[PDB]
Amino acid sequence: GLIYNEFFSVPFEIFSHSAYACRDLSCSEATTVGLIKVRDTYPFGVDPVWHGSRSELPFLNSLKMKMSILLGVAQMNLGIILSYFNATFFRIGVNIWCQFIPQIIFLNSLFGYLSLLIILKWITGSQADLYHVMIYMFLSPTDELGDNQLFPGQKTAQLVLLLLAFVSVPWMLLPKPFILKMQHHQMIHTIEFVLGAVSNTASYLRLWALSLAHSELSSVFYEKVLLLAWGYNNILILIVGIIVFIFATVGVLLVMETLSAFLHALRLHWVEFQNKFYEGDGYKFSPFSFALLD
Amino acid sequence: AMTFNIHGGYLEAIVRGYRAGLLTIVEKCTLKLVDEYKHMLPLSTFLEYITYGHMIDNVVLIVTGRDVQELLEKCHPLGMFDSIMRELYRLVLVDTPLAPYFSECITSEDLDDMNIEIMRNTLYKAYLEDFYKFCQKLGGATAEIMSDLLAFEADRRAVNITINSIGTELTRDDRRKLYSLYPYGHEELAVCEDIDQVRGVMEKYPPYQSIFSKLSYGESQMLDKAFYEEEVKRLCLAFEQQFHYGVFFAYMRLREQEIRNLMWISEC
Amino acid sequence: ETAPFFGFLGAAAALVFSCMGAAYGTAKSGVGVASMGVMRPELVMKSIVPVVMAGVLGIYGLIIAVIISTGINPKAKSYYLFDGYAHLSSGLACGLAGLSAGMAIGIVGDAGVRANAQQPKLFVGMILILIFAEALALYGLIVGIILSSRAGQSR
Amino acid sequence: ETAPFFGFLGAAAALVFSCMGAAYGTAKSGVGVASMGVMRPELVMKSIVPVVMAGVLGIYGLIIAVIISTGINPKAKSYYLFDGYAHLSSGLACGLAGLSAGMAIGIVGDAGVRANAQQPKLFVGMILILIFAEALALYGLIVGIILSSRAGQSR
Amino acid sequence: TAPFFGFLGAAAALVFSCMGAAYGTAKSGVGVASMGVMRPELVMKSIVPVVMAGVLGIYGLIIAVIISTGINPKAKSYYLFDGYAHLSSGLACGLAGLSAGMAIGIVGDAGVRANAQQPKLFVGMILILIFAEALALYGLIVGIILSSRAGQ
Amino acid sequence: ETAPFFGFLGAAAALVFSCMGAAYGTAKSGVGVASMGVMRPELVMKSIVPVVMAGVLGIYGLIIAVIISTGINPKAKSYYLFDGYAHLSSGLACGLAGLSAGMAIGIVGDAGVRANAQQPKLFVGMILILIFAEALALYGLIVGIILSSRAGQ
Amino acid sequence: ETAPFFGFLGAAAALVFSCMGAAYGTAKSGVGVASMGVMRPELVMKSIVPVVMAGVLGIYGLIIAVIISTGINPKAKSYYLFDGYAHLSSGLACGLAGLSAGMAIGIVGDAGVRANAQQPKLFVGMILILIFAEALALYGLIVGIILSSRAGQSR
Amino acid sequence: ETAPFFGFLGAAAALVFSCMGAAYGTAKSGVGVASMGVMRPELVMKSIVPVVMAGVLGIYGLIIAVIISTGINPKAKSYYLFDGYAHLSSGLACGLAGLSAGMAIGIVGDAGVRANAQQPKLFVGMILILIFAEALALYGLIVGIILSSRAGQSR
Amino acid sequence: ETAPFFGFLGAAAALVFSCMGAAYGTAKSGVGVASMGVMRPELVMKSIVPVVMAGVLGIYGLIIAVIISTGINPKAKSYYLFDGYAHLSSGLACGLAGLSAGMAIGIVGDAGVRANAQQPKLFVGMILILIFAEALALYGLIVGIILSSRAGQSRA
Amino acid sequence: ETAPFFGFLGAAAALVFSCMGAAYGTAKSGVGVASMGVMRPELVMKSIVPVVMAGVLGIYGLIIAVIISTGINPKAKSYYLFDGYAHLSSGLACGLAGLSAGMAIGIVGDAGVRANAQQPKLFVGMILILIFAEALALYGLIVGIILSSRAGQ
Amino acid sequence: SSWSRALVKISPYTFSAIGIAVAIGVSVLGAAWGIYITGSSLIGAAIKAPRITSKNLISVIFCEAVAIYGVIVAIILQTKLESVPASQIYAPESLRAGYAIFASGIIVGFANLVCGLCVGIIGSSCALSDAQNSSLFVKILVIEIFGSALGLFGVIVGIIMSAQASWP
Repeated sequence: GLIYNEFFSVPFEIFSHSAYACRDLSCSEATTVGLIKVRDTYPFGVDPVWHGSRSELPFLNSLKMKMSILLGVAQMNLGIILSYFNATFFRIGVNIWCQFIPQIIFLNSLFGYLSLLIILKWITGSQADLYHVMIYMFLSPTDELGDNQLFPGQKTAQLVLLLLAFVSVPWMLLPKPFILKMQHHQMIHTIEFVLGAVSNTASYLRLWALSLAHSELSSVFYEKVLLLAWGYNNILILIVGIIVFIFATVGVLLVMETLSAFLHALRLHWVEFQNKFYEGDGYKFSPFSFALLD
Repeated sequence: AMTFNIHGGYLEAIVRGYRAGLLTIVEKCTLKLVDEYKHMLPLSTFLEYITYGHMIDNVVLIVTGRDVQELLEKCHPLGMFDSIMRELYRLVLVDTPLAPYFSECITSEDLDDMNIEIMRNTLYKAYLEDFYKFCQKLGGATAEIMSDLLAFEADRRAVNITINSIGTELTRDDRRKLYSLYPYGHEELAVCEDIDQVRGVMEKYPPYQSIFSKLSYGESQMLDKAFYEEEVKRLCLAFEQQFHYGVFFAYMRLREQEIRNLMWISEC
Repeated sequence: ETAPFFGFLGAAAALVFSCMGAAYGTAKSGVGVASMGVMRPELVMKSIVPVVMAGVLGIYGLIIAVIISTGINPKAKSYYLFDGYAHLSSGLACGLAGLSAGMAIGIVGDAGVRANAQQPKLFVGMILILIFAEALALYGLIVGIILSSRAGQSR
Repeated sequence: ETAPFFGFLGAAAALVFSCMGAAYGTAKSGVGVASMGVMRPELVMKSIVPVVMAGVLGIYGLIIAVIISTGINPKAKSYYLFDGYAHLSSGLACGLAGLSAGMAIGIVGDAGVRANAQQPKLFVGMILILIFAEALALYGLIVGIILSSRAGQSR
Repeated sequence: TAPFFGFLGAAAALVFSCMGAAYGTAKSGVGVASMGVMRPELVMKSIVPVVMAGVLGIYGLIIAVIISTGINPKAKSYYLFDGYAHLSSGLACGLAGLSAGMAIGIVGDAGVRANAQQPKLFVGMILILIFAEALALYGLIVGIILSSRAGQ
Repeated sequence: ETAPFFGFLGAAAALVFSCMGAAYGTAKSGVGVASMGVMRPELVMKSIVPVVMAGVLGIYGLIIAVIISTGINPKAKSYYLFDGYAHLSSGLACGLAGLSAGMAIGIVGDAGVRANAQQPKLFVGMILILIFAEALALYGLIVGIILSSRAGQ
Repeated sequence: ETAPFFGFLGAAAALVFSCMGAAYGTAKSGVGVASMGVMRPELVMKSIVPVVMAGVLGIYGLIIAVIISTGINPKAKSYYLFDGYAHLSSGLACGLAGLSAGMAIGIVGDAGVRANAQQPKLFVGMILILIFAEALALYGLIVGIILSSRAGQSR
Repeated sequence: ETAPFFGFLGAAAALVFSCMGAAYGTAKSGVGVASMGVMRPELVMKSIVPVVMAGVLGIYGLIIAVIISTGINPKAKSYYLFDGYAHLSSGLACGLAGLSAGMAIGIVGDAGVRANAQQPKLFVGMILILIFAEALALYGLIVGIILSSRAGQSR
Repeated sequence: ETAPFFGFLGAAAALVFSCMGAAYGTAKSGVGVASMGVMRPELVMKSIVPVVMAGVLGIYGLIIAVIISTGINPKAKSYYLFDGYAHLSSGLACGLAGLSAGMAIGIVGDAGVRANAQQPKLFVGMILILIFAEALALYGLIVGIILSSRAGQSRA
Repeated sequence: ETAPFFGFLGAAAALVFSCMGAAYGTAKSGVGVASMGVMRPELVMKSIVPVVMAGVLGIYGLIIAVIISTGINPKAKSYYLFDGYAHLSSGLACGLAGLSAGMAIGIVGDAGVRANAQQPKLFVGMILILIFAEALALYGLIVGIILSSRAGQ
Repeated sequence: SSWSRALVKISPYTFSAIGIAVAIGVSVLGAAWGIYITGSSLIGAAIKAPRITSKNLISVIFCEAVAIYGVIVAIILQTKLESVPASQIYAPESLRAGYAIFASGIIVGFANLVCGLCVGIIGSSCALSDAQNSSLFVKILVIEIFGSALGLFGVIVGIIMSAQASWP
C-alpha cells in the first residue's frame, strides 16, 4: 500500500512534493495539449495527482497489467530454476538436462520478448508502443513488417525467438523417453506442459484484476464517505455516514477483499509455483510422541 | 395450480372426506376400505401404482403351486385383484409394472423364489421395481415419501441380512443386489453387522439418527420390518397431508395402518 | 450518435452475464457445500475453494466492464460506429465466456463437494479440474482485452 | 429528445430486476428457515441471517435506481441520446446482476438452512457463502455507479 | 400523442401489482385452510400474513391513483418525457409488487405449516415475512421518486 | 461502413460458442472424473485426458478470435462488406464446429469415465474416440482459417 | 453486390451442419461402445467402425464446404446474386444431408454395438447398415458438387 | 431476375428433405434389424430387404435434384420468376413426399422386424406395407417430375 | 404475374399434405398389422384393407395434384390474379382434407387390426367404419375438383 | 372501407367461440353422464338435460351472430371503422363470455353428475350452481346486446 | 419512420373498443374460472355431506360479484363512447381518449382475472376446510372477503381512469 501511494482509499503526501504539475494552466482546464508537466518522479509511490484524475483508470490499468506480467514472469522463472536444484539435491538422472533445460528455456524465451518489450517501452519511453502496440507487435507471427518495432534488432530477434520456441517443442518430449529406452510415462507431461505454460502465464492477470477491483471498491467507499461528510455534514447525518462507512470497510474491505485475495494468491501459488516443484505423493512421518496426549 | 380445479377436484374432495371419516372386524374394515377405494373409479396411473404396491405381494403369494387354491380366501380387491411355474408367470407378467422386470430378474421361477428365503428375495426385487416405477412418476411432494418408504424397506432388508440372513447368502453385495439417501448411499449398511454398527450407519443420516435408539423393538424383526417400523412410527409426517396435492396414496396408507392396528387389537 | 448506445449496452451485457454466470456457479457450490458439510466439518473450510474460484470470474468480468466503460470518451474522440460495434462485441464475448465458465465451475464444484465425503485423494484432481475449467475465464478476459485494445483505432 | 424514453426505462428495469432477485432469494430463504425451525426452534434466529443478506440487494437496487433518477434533469442540461443510453445500460446491468445474486443467495441460503440443524458449523459455512454471493451484488452495484457517473459527460 | 404510454403505465402498475397480490394471497390462504383443519386457534392469528399480502394491492392502488391524477391533458402539456416517466414509474411499481407478493405467498404458505407444527417459531416466521414485505415498500419509494420527475 | 459491425460480432460469437462448447464438454468430463476418482483414486490423474483435451477447443477458439481481430485493419484497407461478412461467417462456422465438438467430447468422456472405471482396458478405445471427436474441431478450425484468409476483395 | 454474404453464409451453414451431424453420430457411437469396452474388450477394437464412418462423413462435408469457399474469387469474376444463391443452396443441402446421415449412422452404431456384443454374427449386418447409411452422405456430397459446379454458369 | 434465389434453393431443399427422411427411416429400420439379429442371427441377412427398400428415397431425391439443377440455365434461356417458382414448388413437393415416405417406411420396417422375428409366416406377407410406401414415394416423384416439366412453359 | 408462384406452391402443398396423411395412416396400419401377426397369421391377408385405403388416399392426392398441374399453361389464358389464388386455395384444401382423412384412417385401421383378434367376425364392421372414415377423402377430392376451375378459369 | 370486414370477422368470432365453448361443455357433460350411467342407470336421464344445457350457449352464440350479421349493410349507411370495430368488439366479447361460461358449466356438470349419484339430495345444489354459472352467460349476452346497440352509427 | 408513421396512424377508436370489450371478456372469464374452482370443492363437500350448502353458497356469490363488477364497468365504458367524427378521427383528444379507454379496460380485465383466480382458490380451500370442521368457516369466509377486495380496487382504478375520456 505504501508503494501504491494509497492510504485508506485516499492519497497523501509522497516523499516528493508533486510529481506532475499542470503545464501552465493557471486557469486553463486540465484536459489540454499542455496537460500536466512533471518536474520529477515521486520515488516513494505513484504520482498523487494521477490517483484522483480522470486519467486514473488507463494509466493505473496499464501499470497494474505490466506489473502482473513481470511478477508472473519472475515467479515462473523461479519455479523453473528450482527444478535444477531439486534434481541436483535428489541426484536425479540426466532427465534434468534432457527435459528440465528445454522446459525452463522455451517458456522463458517465449515470455522474454514480451517482458523485454515491456521493459524497453518503460525504459526508452517508446510512446509509439504503449500498452496496445506492444501486443500488436507480438500479434504478428509472420516475418517482415516491424514498422512499429522499437528494439533495434527486433526484426531479427523476433524470428530468432520464434525459431527457438519452435525447436524447443520436440526437445522437451524426446530426450526423456530416449534415455528411458537407453537404460532399458512422458504422455502425462506431453501436451499438458504446452497448454499449462500458457494457462499459467494468463493466470497472472488475476492479481491485476483483484488489485483493480479492490481499488475500485475502496474508491467507491471513500466517495460515499466524502459525500456524506461534505453535503450531509450535519451531526446526525455525519455520524450515520461514519457508521455506514465503518460497516462497509469491515464487510467488503476487511473480510471479503482479504478472503478473495488470499484464495487467489493460494491458487496462483499452487497453479504455477508448485507446478514446477513438489510433485506430490509422499506422507507425513509422525512417531508415537504422545501426539493424542499432546 | 389451476389444474387441480380444472380436473380431479371432486375426487380429491371425496378422498379427503373419506380419510377424515376414517379412524372378522378387521376383515370387515378392510373390505369397506377396499370398496371405498374401488368406488372412486392422470390420477388413474397413481391409483394403478398404489394397487400394484400390494398386488406385487398378492402375485408373489399366488405364484406358489402347494395349497395354491387358498389364495382365493384373501382376494381383497385393494391388493389381491385378479388382474394384478414360469409358464403361468409369463401369463401373469402382463397388467403389472414390476412383472416385466421380474420376468427376467426372476426367470429361474421357483429356483430364485424358494419359499424359505428366495421367495422373500423375489418379493423384495418386485418391491424395488414397483418403488422405482412409482418414483419415476415424479412431479409432486409424494416423491419424498416414496423415497423414505423405499429406503426403509432397503435398510430393513439390509439389517435382516446382517443379523442372520448373511448365512443365507445375503452378504454385503446382496444387501442391494437382492435386498431391493439409500438410493445413493446404501453402501454404508453393507458392513452394519451389529446393532451398534446399525446405529452407527444410521448416524450417517441425522434424520435417521436416534430413530434406531436401543433397537430393542422394530429393528429386532427380520425381513422388511427394521427400518419400516421407523417409517410407521414417523407416519405422523404423512398425517400432515397438505391440500392441493396427491393424497390418495397417503389415505390408502392411513387406511392400511388403521386396519393393521385393528388387527393388532384383536382380543384387547 | 447511436454507437455509444451500442458500447454502453455491450459493457452492461458483459457485466450482467458475468454476474449471472458467477451467481450460478456460486449457488451450485453453496448447495454442494451445504450438502457435504453436514456430515463432516472438513467441507466447511477445506472445500470452500470453489466458493472463491467462482467469484474470481465475477471479478474478472467486473474488471473487463470497467475497462470497457473507461474506453468510451466522446470528449477525447468522436467515436464512430466502429467503436460501438467493437465495444459491443467485446462485451458480448466477455459476458458469454463468463457465463459458460460460471456454469461449468458450478457443476464441477457441486460434483467435488458431493465427492468430498469420499476418498480425500481426489481433492487434487478436483482442484486441477476446477483450474482447467476456470482457464476459460482467463481466455475470455484475454479475448476481451484484445478486442478493447483494437477498438479505439477506428479511422 | 427520445433519450428519456430509454433512460427512465433502464432506471425502472434496474429496480424491477433487483426486486425480482430479492424476492426469489427471500422465498427460498424463508422456506429453508421454516423447514429448519420445524425441528430445531433454537437455531431459527441464527438461520435468519441469509434473509437479511438477500434483502440487502433490494436496498442496493433502490440506491442504484435513486442515483439513476437523480442523474436525469432536462432543466439542468440537454440529455442527449448518449446520456440516456448509458443510464439505461447502467440500470439494466445493475438490475440483472442483482437478480442473479438474489437467485444464487436464495438457493445457497435454502440449502444451508436445510443443513443448518445438522451441524452447527453450517452457521459459519452458510454465512461465508452468503457473503461471497453478496460480493457479486456489491461488484454489480459498483459497476452500475461507475456507468451512471460516466453517463454525465455526453460530450 | 405520446400520452398513450403514460396512460398505459398507470394501468400496468395496477395490473401487474394485483397479479402478484392474488398469487401471494392464494398461496397464503391455502396454507391457512390446511392449518385450520386441526389447529383451530392458530389459524385465526395466522391470517395476518394473508392480511400482509393484501396490503401490497393497496400500495399498488395508491401508486396507480397518483399516475392517473398526473395525466391531466388539459391542465399542462403532457410532453413525451412525462409520458415516458409515468410509464417507467408504473412499470417498476407493478413489477416489484408482483415479485414482493410472490415471495410473501411462498413464505406465508410455509409459515402456516411451521406455526401448526411448532408454535414457538411463529415470531421468526413473522420477522422473515415482514422483512420480505419491505421490498414492496421499497418499490413504492422508487415509484414516488420516478413519478416526481414529471416537472419537465 | 457496416462491415465491422458484422466482423467483430462474428469474432465474438466464435469465441463465445467455442467457450460454451468447451464448458459443456468439461462439465460432463469433470463429473465423470470425480465419480471415477471417488470409485478408484488410483487412476484419477490419468483420467483427466478428456478434461485436458476439452481446453484445446477453447484454445482454438481463442486463436480464431485473435486471427479475426487481426483481420479487421481499417487503416490498412477500407473494410468493404465483402470482407466483414466473410469474417463473420468464418467466425460463426468455427464457433458452431467448436460447440458441436465440445458436446460430442462431453458425451464421449462421460461414457469413457465409467468405461475405464469398470475396466481400464478400454483406455485406448476412449482415447481413439476422443481423437476422432477432436478431428471435427480441427476440421472446423481449418475451415474457419481458410474462410478468414479470403478477406482480399 | 451482396452475393458474398449469401455465399459465406451457405459455406458456414454447410460446415456447421456437417460438424453437428458428425458430433451427434460420434456421441451415439461412443455411448454404444461404452458397454462393449467392458463386456468384450476383444471385440471392442473392431467396434470403432461407426466412429470412423462419422468422421468420414464430417470430412466429406468439410471438403464440400472448402470447395464452395474456393469457388468464390471476386477479383477473377464478379459474383452475381445468382451464383451466391446457388452456392448457399448447395451448402445448405450438403449440410442437411450430412447431419441427417450422421444422426442415422450414430443411431445405427449405437444399436449395433449392443447387437454385436450379444452376438458376433451381427457384424455383417451392422457393416451393411453402415454402408447403406453412408451412401446417403455420398449422394449428398455428389449433389453438392454438382450444384457448386453449376453455380458458375451465370452471366 | 432473381430466379435461382428460389429455384436453386428448392432444388437443394428437395435433396435435403429426401435425405433426412431416408436417414430417419434407415435408422429406425437398422435399429429394428439389429434387435432382430441379436434375437436370431439367421434372419439378419433376410431382414435387410426393408433397409434396401428405404434406399430408393435417396435415389429418387438425387434424380430430382439433378433434374432441377439441369433445369436452371441462364445461358440457354433466361428464367423468369415463374420459371424458378415452379421448380422450387416441384422440389419442395418431392422432398416432402420423400420425407413422409421415409418416415412411414421406417415405422413399417421397425414393426416388421419384430413381426418377422416372431412369425416367419407373416414375414413375406408384411412386405405389402413397404410396397405401398414405395408406391407412394414413386407417385410423389412422378408428381414432382410433372411439375418440373413446365420449366420451358414460360414466355 | 406473381400468381403462378402461389399456384405452383398450392399444387405442391396439396401433393405434400396428401402424402403426409397417407404416410400417417399407413404407419398406424402397419403397426396394427404387425401387432395382429403371430397371434393370428391366417388373417394377415384380410388385414391389408387399411393398406389399400392408404394407397387409395395417396392415389387421390396424386390425381388432384396432377389435375392442378394440368392448369399450368402460361402460353395462353394469362394467369391474372385468379389463376394463382384459386389454385393455391384448392391445393391447400385438398391437402388438408387428405391429411385429416389419412389420420382418421390410420387410427381406425390400427384399432381394427388390434381388435381383429377378438371377435374376428367384426372385420366387416371394422371395414364399414374405415369406409365411413375414408369417405372424407373422397369428399375432399370432390371439393378440390370443384375449386380446381370454379375460380380459376372465370378470371375474365 | 375495411369496417365491413372487421364486422364480419367479429361476427364469425362470436359464433365460433360460443360454439367451441358449448361443444367443450357438452363433451365434458356427456363423458360424465356416460361414466355415471354404469353405476345408477335409473339416474342417467335425471341429469341428461343439464348435460345438454350447452345448447343454450350455442343458441345464444347463434343469436349474437345473427344480430351482428343483420346490422351490417352498405345500403342502410356507409358505416366507417367506428362501426365495424365496435361490431367486432361486441362479437368478440360475446363469444369469449360464451366460451368461458360453457367451460365453467361443463366442469360444474362433470362434478354434478357424480355428486347427484352419490347424494340425490344434492340435485338442488347442483341446479343452483348451474344457475349461478349461467348468470355469467346472461350477463355476457346483455353486455353484447348493449354494445351492439350503439354500433348502428 | 414509415413503419413508425403507420403505427402512429392506427385508428384509436378500434383500440378503445377492443379494450372496452376485453375488459368485460376477461372479467367474465375470471369469474367463470373462480366459480368452477369453488364449485368443484362445493360439490365434493355436498357429496361428503349436504349440511353446509348455505355456507358454500357464499363463495359462489363472491365469485359472481366479480362478474357483476365487470358488467358494470363494461356498461360504464359503453356509456363513455362517442360519435367518432371523421374530422377528429386523428385528433389528439380522440387519441388520448382511446388510449385511456384501452388502458382502463386492460386494467379492469387483469384485476378482475386476478381477483377471480384468488377468490376461486380461497373458496376451494375453504369448502374443504369447512368439511373438515365447521368451526373454521368464519375465518375462511373473512379471508375470502378480504381477498375479494382486489376486484373492487381494480374497478375503482378503472372508474378513475374512465374520467379521462374526452372524445368530441
